[PDB]
This record gives sequence, C-alpha cells and structure tokens, in this order.
Amino acid sequence: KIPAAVSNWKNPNGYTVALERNNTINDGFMKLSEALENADKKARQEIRSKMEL
Amino acid sequence: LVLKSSLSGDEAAHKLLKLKIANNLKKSVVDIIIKSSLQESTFSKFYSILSERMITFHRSWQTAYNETFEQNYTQDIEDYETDQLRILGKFWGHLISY
Amino acid sequence: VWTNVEDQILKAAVQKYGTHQWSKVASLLQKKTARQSELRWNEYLNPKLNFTEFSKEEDAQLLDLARELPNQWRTIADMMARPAQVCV
Amino acid sequence: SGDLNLLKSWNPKLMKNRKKVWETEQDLITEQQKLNTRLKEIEKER
Amino acid sequence: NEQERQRQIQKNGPEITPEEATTIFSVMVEWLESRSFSPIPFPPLTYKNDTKILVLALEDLKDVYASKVRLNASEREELALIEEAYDNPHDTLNRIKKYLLTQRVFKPVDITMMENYQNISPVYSVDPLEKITDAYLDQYLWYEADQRKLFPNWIKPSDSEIPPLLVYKWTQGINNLSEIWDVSRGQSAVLLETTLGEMAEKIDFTLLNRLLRLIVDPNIADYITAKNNVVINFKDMSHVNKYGLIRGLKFASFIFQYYGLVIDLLLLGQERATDLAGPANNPNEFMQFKSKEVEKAHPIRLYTRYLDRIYMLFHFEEDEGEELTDEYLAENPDPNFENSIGYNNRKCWPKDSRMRLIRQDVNLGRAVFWEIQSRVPTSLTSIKWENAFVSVYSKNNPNLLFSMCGFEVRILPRQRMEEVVSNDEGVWDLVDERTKQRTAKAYLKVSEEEIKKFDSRIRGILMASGSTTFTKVAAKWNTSLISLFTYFREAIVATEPLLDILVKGETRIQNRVKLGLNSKMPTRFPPAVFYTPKELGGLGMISASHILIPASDLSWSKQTDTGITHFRAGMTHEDEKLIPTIFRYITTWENEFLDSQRVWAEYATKRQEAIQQNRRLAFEELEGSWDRGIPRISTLFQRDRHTLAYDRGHRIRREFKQYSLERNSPFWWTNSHHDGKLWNLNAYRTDVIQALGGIETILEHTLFKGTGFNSWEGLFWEKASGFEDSMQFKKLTHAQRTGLSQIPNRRFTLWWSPTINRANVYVGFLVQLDLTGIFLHGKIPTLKISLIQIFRAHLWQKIHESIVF
Amino acid sequence: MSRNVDKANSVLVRFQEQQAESAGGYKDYSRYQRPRNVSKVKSIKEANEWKRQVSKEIKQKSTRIYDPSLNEMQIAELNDELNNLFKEWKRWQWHID
Amino acid sequence: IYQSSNYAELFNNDIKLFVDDTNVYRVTVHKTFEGNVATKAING
Amino acid sequence: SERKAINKYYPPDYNPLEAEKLSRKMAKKLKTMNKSHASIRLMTPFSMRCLECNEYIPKSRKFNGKKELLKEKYLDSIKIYRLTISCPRCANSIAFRTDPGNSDYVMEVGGVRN
RNA sequence: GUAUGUCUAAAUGCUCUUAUUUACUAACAAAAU
RNA sequence: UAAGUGAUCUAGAAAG
Ligand SMILES: [Mg+2]
Repeated sequence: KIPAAVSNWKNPNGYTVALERNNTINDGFMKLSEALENADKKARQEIRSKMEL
Repeated sequence: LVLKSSLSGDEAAHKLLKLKIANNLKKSVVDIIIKSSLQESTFSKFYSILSERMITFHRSWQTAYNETFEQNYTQDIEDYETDQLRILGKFWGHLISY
Repeated sequence: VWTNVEDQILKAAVQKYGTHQWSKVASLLQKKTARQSELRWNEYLNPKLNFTEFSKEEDAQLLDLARELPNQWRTIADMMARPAQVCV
Repeated sequence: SGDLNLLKSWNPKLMKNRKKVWETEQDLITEQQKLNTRLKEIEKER
Repeated sequence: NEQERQRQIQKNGPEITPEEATTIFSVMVEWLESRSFSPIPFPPLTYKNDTKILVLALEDLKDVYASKVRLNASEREELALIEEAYDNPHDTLNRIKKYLLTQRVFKPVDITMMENYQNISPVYSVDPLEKITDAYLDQYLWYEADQRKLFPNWIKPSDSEIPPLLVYKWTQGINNLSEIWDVSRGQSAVLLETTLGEMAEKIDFTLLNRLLRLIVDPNIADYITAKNNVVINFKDMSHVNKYGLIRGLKFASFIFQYYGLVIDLLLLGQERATDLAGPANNPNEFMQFKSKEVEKAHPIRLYTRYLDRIYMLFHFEEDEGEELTDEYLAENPDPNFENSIGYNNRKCWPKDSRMRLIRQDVNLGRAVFWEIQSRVPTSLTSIKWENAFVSVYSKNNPNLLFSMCGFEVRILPRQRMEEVVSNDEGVWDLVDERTKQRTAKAYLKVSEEEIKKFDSRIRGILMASGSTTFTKVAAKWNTSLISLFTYFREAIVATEPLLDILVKGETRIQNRVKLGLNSKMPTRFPPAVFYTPKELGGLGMISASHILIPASDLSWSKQTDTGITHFRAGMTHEDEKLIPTIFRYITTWENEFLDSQRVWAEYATKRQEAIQQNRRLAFEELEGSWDRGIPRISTLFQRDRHTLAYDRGHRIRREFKQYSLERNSPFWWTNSHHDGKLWNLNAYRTDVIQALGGIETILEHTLFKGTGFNSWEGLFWEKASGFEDSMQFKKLTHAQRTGLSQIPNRRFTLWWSPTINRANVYVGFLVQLDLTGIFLHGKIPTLKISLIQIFRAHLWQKIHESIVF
Repeated sequence: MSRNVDKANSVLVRFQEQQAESAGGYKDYSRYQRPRNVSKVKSIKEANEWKRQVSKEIKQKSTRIYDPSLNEMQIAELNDELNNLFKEWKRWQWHID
Repeated sequence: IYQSSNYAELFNNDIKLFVDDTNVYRVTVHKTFEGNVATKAING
Repeated sequence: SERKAINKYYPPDYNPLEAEKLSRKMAKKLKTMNKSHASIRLMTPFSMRCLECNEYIPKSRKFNGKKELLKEKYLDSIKIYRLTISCPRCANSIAFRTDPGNSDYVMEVGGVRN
C-alpha cells in the first residue's frame, strides 16, 4: 500500500489538510575556533608585551 | 567627412587616395586635414598616420605637405590659439621625427 | 507588525495553499507582504520549529557554538534545530 | 500582459486623458481667474 | 551545486586547516603592526561627517531608481524608506546604529541570475530596510580605510583612477622599472597574471570575523559576518549560506578587498609588501619606491591586485631563473618536453608577437606560477593554471604581454623592435619619466572576453525588443556602443574581431527597426532614417559600422606577423554618404592621459600663483582647460563637491553594483560626479546631418514638404503645454522622464514615408491603397494606417474635386 | 471595429444590404428595429415578417424568464416586457387583411 | 508637427482691422403654395 | 482574407459619398448603432463587493462590460462614462463612473469599494 | 492576434455640421544616462 | 627612373 501524497507546490482541488507540509560538526569547527581565539589572545598579550618594551 | 568617417588614419588616407584629386588640390586637402587636426581637443596619432601614408604614396603629396608647413610657420601660425598651436607642433614633430 | 487573527488566517491559507506559494497568501492578507509573509511563517507559524525554551545543556551547547562560530547565527540555529532570532 | 484598462480611451488613469483634463482645467481656470479679478475690482468699486 | 558545496563544508570542516588560518592571522597582525593601523571604531553619535555619509548612501540608493520609470512594490517601499531617511536624518542614523549593534538575524536574500549570454551572473537582492544600513556601512568603512591607510597603494580598483588610466599607469611603471628591457646578461622579466579563483566562494566566516576584528569594531565585524551568513532564496529552493561571502550585499566589496589584501601579503611576503607600501608616515604612490636599490633587491618588482585578478612583475637575473627552472623540474619531471603544450598563450595576438615558446622561457614562467601557487594555500583561494597567464620577457621573448581590465596589452620595447616604424593608432608610446623618451611601445587590443560581453549586451538589446519604439532601441544601441568606445577608445582600432562584431551588431540593430516595418529592403532604408538625429525625426543612431574594416591574410594573420592591407567592405551600400564614426569624436586614451598630465600641472601652477597673490582661484580663468583632464578639471569647481570628498571607495562599490542589481550600469568604469564627462558627442551629432547632405536633403526624404511649411526652422514634435504640477503620479521620473522626444514609430514611418514607401523597390507588389491614389510597394505596416487616417472620409476625391471646382 | 458589431454596421456592409434590398428584395427584419406604430406598412409581406420577428422575441423572452434564480427582479421586469410583446403581436394581427 | 481687460490696447497708434464673417453666407427661407421650403441664398 | 488586408473589394458602381448617404439613411432604422450601452472588455480597477450576493470581485478582474456616455459631462469638454459589469455569481448590474477630477472612478449603485 | 457560445416553427425626399474618436481590439512586448 | 586597375551580402507574406 502506497500513501496519498500532498504537494507543497500544488492543490488541484484546494483540499486543505492539517499541516502535512547532523548536530555533530567536524573537528575543524572546534579546532579552527581554538586556533583563532588562541591566536587572538597571543596577539593581545604579545602586543601588550611589545608596548611595555 | 572622409577624415571623420574612418577608424584608423590609414583608412582615411586610403579613402583620400581613392578620390585621386589633382596635384592642384593636394595642398588644399593637406590644409583641410591640418585644420581638422587642430579642431580635435588634443593631438591624435590618426592624423599623423594619415599624413605618413600620404607622404609615402607620392612625391606630389610630400611637396604639398612641405608647402603647407611653409605656410604655417610663415603666415598661418600666429593666428591659432595656444592648445591648437601646440597640437599642430606635435603633429609636425611626429611627421619630422621620421 | 503582525496581528493574531491575520497570523491565524495565514496559517490556514498555508494549509490550503502551500509553503512555497507566497503570492496568494500575501494577497489574502491585504497589508502584509509576500516575502514578509514567508519570513513570518518561518519565524512563528510552522509547527516543526521548536519556538519553546529548552534545558540547561542545550543552552550550554548554544553558547559553545556561539563562541566557536563567531555569531554565524543562522548556522548556529540550524545546528540547534531552533529558530534564529529566538536563539540570538 | 497585466492591467488591460491602461489600453483604453475611457480609462481616466490613462495619461493622455489626464493631460486633456488638465488642459481643460488650465484653460477654464485661467478664464475664471480673468473673470474673478474683474469681479473683485467691481466689488471694490462698489 | 552551491547548497551541495555548503553541505559538504558542514560535513567535513572548513577547507582551511586551523594551523594555516592561525598563521594567516599572525601575518595579518604583523602587517597591521608594520603599518601602525589604528583600528576602525564603531560610529559615534556625534561623529563629524556621519550625516554627510548617510546622505551619500541615500543618493547612491536613489541612483538605482532615479533612472528607471517602472518600480515593483519592494522598490517602492525602498524609495519610501529612503525618503523617510532624508526627512529625518538623525532618527534614521540612530536606527542604523541600533541595527548594527543588535541585529544578527536578517531577512532572506532572494537571487535572480542575469543572462549575460556567455555566462550567467548572480544578483543578490537584499531587503530595503537592511539595505540602507549596509550602504551606510559601506560608505563609512571605506571612508575610514581611506583616512587610515588600511589598503596599500597596490590594490587599485578601490582607487579613484579609471581602469584604462590604471592600465596606462601600470604600463608606464613597467617601462619605468630600471634596466627592465636589458637582455645582455640574461635578465629575464616574467609577468605573471591570474585570477584568484573562487576567492569570495571560499571565505570561512569565523576566520573572516577574526580578520575584521583586527581592523573594525568587533561589533561591526560581527554584524558583517552575520549579514553574509543569510538564507539565500530562489523561487522555491532556499538554503543557509553557511560558508563563503555573498557578493551582492553593499559592504561586501570592502570585505572582499580586505580578504584579497591577505592574499597579496601572502604572495609577497611581509618585508616586500612593506617596501612596496613605503613607510607608514609617508607611504608610496602606486609603483613608486623611496629608492632604486630597494626596488632592485627583491625578484618581484610591481604588484597590483585588481578585483581578485592579480598582476605580478618579476624581474630575474639569469642565475636566479636557472635555479627556479631546476626546482620546477625537480618538482615535476619533464623528459618528453610537454611544458609548451598546455601553456596559456594569448590567441588574440599573432604567433610572432605572442609569447614565444622557448624551453627556457616557458619553463621559467611555469616555475614562477608554481612558486606563486605554493605561496597561497588552495583552501584559502584556488590559483589554477587554466585561470593563469605567464608572459616572459627575455633575450628570446621581446613581447611582454598581459590582459588588464579588458585590455590586452603588448609592451614591446623599441630597442627590441626591428625598424621602429611610424606610431600607429592603438599603440601607446610608453615613456621614460627621467629622460622623457618614448622608450617603448605598447600595442592594445580589446580582450576577447570584453568583445564577448559586448556581443552579449547587443543580443540583450535586440532580444526583448519586438515592440519597442524604434527610437528606444536606437538609444539603447548608442548607449552600448558609447560604453564600448569610451571604455577602449584607442584599443578598438587594432582588434578586427571587435570591429566585425560592431558591424554585425549595428546591422542587427538596424534590422530590428526594419523588422518592425516588416521589410528590411535595403533601398527603403537609406542611412538617412537611422542616423538622422531625433531632432529631424530620425532614430539618431551613433554608427561605428561604416568603417572600412582592416582585412588581411588570415593565412598570415593568426600566424606570424601583420600589416594593414586590403580593406574589407564595412557595413552597407552607400550613396557615397560617408557617415562619420563615433571613434573620431572620442579622444584616444593616451592623448587623454597626456592632456590630464598637462592641465593638472597647469592647474597646480595657477593655484600656486593665486596663493602667491592671495586670491581664490576663479573658474573663468581655468576656462580653456575646463573639459580637459582626468578627472576633468571641472570636477574641482562643481557646486556640490564637499560631500563627494567623503565618498571614498566609490569605484569599487560601482564595480560591485553588478551583483546587487538586475540591469547594471554600462558605465561602471567611470562616474560623472567624481570624473566629469570623459566624452562629448555633440560634434558627431552636428556632423552626421552634414554627411547626410545637410538638412534640406534629409527633409526631401521625409514628408516635411507635404506638411506645407516654408522651412525647417522653429519646428518641433510633441510640444503641448507644460506639465509638472500634476506630475507626482509617476515615481523616480525626475519631474520629466526624458527631455528627448521619443518619436513613436507610427509617426516615424509617416515622417519617412516618402523614403520607406517608394517606387524603386526590389519586389514590392504595388497595391493601390483603399479610396486613394497612394501606391504601397508591399505591405508596410503602420504606414498604411497613417495614410488612411490622413485621407479619411474620401479626402483624395474631395481634394481633386475641390481643385476642379 | 473589433467585436463584430462594428463590422456588421461598417459602411460597406450597410451598402451591400441596401443593394440587396433594392435588387431581389433581401431584407433582414432581424437587423432593423420593428416599427412602433403599425398602419404605416402598406405591404403585407413586411407586416408578416415583423409579426414573425415579434413572435421570435416573445419566445426568447419566455425561454429566459423560467431561470432558477426566480426571485431576482430582472425576471419580474421581463414579465411586463413579455406582456408588452404579446400586446404588440396582437396589434400586428390587425384585420385589414 | 507644430510651428475685457485688453480693450484699451486696441486704440493705440498702431493700425488694426476688425473683421467679421457672420453675414457672409446669408439665407432666406420661405414656403411656396405647394409646400416646398425654398432656402434662397442672399447677397452677403 | 488576412487581417492586414490593404484594400477591400468594392462593386464596379460604388459612389462613395452616395453610399455613405444611403448608410446614414439606413442608420436611424438600424438596430445596432442606433442604441446605447455599447459593449466593451475591461478589468475592474476599484476591487469591490457586489451589493446583492457579496461576491468579492478583486482588482484587475476582466469583464465584458457596457460603456455608455453620461450626457452630463465633467466641467465642459471632457466626457465621463458609465461602465456596467455583472457579478460572477448573481447577475446584478454593477457599474461605475469615471469622474476625472480626482484621476479616478466613482461607484454607481452597483457595489462598494474596499 | 480583434475570442467565444446558446437563442431562430415554414413615411418620403431635403439639407446642414467638421483643423476630432461615446471609437473599438488587446492575443503582442516591456529599459536607461 | 617606378604611385593611384579591378573584388559590392542583402531584398517579403501568412499565421501566431
Ligand atoms: Mg497560440
């Protein structure tokens, strides 16, 4: 037995119906962030050090 | 019209030559060309190219050019405004460089 | 600005029409716009979207995401399974 | 195409018709002004 | 495809490895330190030029609509918003600020793609309300950059210099590099050109955000990043743009430029980049150096990225070259010698003058390319060999070739040239700045891509024009043609393909008009009806077709070398009616540049004099050199200059307009307000009439005499009364849409009836018209109707009878 | 002259009709309005034609007035129209011949 | 293609001409004894 | 036989003036041409409700109307017209007038604008 | 591309008005500097 | 002492 599908694009009769109409991301997306934030921190601290000098 | 209905100077020159105007009118033609050149805002290679083409073509055209030049520095030079004069000079320089 | 009766009507229309037919629906609601209507639907109307709040773990996850995808907020929302504005 | 009425004479929203109307008003308006001033003058005299 | 790509990215992390990203960030930081860059803050409330900036943005927005008469609902809304902003500047500014601060979620960007028939482009239509904000940001950020020196001298599209001008400058620089044309000791100069492939399409948002944080207010950066990260719509499909910058949104251009800066830095290295820049306190102008020694030191000499299409001029010594070659060989062995095979050479040029394939020179270029590739990670940007080009100047290769901005330039030093022939038209004589010698030549040709684009444009004009008032079509054609010619004035003459296309395109356009009149019989349309201006009832086309095209030995043309012999027909049968050509009324680019150089110096001198004498320099004294220069001198003394001084990074914005709008500007390259009218074509108009015999001759074609007027002086069309007070029913029409009379073709036919219908017809079946003595040689469409109208109610008979009486 | 009516009443057609009337005697009693005052029609054939036309009209009226939306006022109006038609028909049955 | 208040202006030194055309084509109508209305044009 | 037909055939005796005169003579007698409410095709600009059966005929909906001249013109020399329509469901005669003072229409005892 | 469908028993001459059109058709096509 | 010869596409009717 096969269902009676309803199109999200077409309604020949206009027959209304009661609303018949992955989370993990790669190491990169964490790793990259780590690289970036850490780098930024380094730049900050390094910059401060330079200023002090 | 011929001068202005022509992409490169070469084409213009060719058109002029097609006409095959008498050795009388060559000087006149040259003068006209010069005037046209003057009229344009700054010196264009086109006119120079055309002149070169004409010059190569025949001794009479060379003679005409010479005559025109003579007329210019002698009697027609002081009439022009500065930019125009400069342009003319540039054209002449180009002609004379080679 | 969206009134509640209008919203209801829109919802009804969507069941009648089709979540990829935003001209007719727009026409039906004289003041609201076609491209706006769709946006509105995306935001509030569709049931599969979990507009309601959630546990602390989820919140924590969201915050982590925010830290590690600098305000790439639609993406974050998608990851969650939540809507965007609410998440923000 | 879309709006048909736009290709009709009778349609007032057609531009030609509008222009005509304006012209009519302008002429008539001018006439009124000419007369209005005269009327005012008369009143003043009175 | 895009959404698949996005999905893939989501699945398996960004292409950019974290370490690489970190390194890049570090490099950027270093660069900033070197430059001593004050980061751009968030716009304060009491910022000095904020209102001005806003106004500029508003103006820009208007300029999308001010032209077009038709407006959809969204457009109308946008207009309304703009108006509101104008009314209430302070409120609007505040709102914008708020949006910048808070709004990280946005309305979905619907995309149409446009039919540039060769290759379709996208168009990203952002929501009216956000759009304003974006525009403001673009205005502000660019201005800040200009102030603070974010972008160095070498990133040229952002600069206010016009693309042809830029090209010219580049050429000059190349000529002006010291000992650049010498080939005694085997000093091999390699010019590498290439596209940074998919550079927008592979930006990671996180990395981008971080980069921004370095240069802008973190909040601003965040706003930017979120804005890029939107739900793209199209018809029924939609997808979250999780990766890669969207080009269309207004500020995006700036972002792109910033990204490309990083790439440039990577290419150069740091020290070299710094050198190129100059010192921070007083940086170099484009391609100048504080010394010669420094310039000499590194292998790279000149750089310029243009809009993600970089140009590097390497100048090697022989020893240096050899090492590189060896390295290349080591990398990729070549026993069969297939390096000349699969090598991007310029087919537009001919086999002699194009880059010669010597087993040294070819290898060197390849090596250079490889090196360049190595310098950038593929994940950050794709620098492909199919995209790239490497010209190599050497003892064996005398032609330094490259394509910039749409030009194809062949720089050929006259010491290498055989016989230093008379300077042609098309060639720029490159000059040495020290000695003032015309030391090199540079031949131009419109790059094939540009030609293709032109063709596409023409097609577009033709297509979707079954209706249109002949005149409208003609106007469109003129616009197209003007764009073509004003952009490459000098560089047209040489390229024959372009000329051919023009001839064809023009003919097609003509036939469109003739298609309307359901004939195309060549006698029934003498050039009179097309080129005659609208002010004598013609279409007023602006021909570039009546040129006698250069033909040549196609045997020896593509091959080897060339000369201008045997002209081909050009476009039509003529009655010896030499229709002038738009090119002769446009001042070739070299001349313009020279003029600019002159009159700007002159202007400076004048200013100095004024200062000495203590006066404000009058605009009546500078008259003479008024409509002369780049920018046109007259850009100083227009009555709205103070505000346009704050519109910085404008050219780039204009360029990037392509991705925001459906139908774009065909004069993106220039901009009237900052440059002045770079061309003027009233002379042409004047002369066309003359060419066509004078006015009388033209009239004699027309029905003018049939009107029963003495002479054409003080006659006009569609005069009517004034109509302005009751003219606010229209929308961005600018009071009146066009001062030019449209000449609806029903009347056009009537006007030229006595040429269009005529006895010397080829094959027209001569029907006598109904109840009149008016022969029609074939069914001509509108003409007949007009005739009937004229001779309504048995008018002919009445006339005859009346006469008899 | 779009929509056919114009074409019908275009001058040429009218002329043709006139010609027909002149030679052979083709009239279209559909085409002209039936006269109000009878006894300005000496011919019998013409009268007969007129009568026929009126009968046809009456029939047409009848056909429409029994439509389903009976409470609408158009039907009511027609009822009077029908009566008028009947009267006309009766009149046309004059006793001169 | 195209090419009350002001009463005192009429009587300045410049020469002028009022032109009327109302009585150019004049007619008289009259019935005969038979009945025919004879529209006779008169001198205008 | 073809919509762009240059010359319609005339009989060999066709005095055009005479023909015209004849037509005129047989125009007062004529049924059509001697009547009001001549037909027209028009879309509805007002977007209004049919007063009898409340059928919401929207903007731009096409109808075969009757255009008739209103004798009482606007101002002097610019005419105004009655434009009859029927509602789709119930056959009630809706109409409207075109008063050009406002550059718009006026409802005429048919329906109401909304 | 000037849509379409049902519906059908077998007063006479006269002249005068015009530098226009209660004109109708939209199937056809749709852009700027 | 010798220039300037010739290469010349087309081409309308219906319906939509
Ligand atoms: Mg069809």
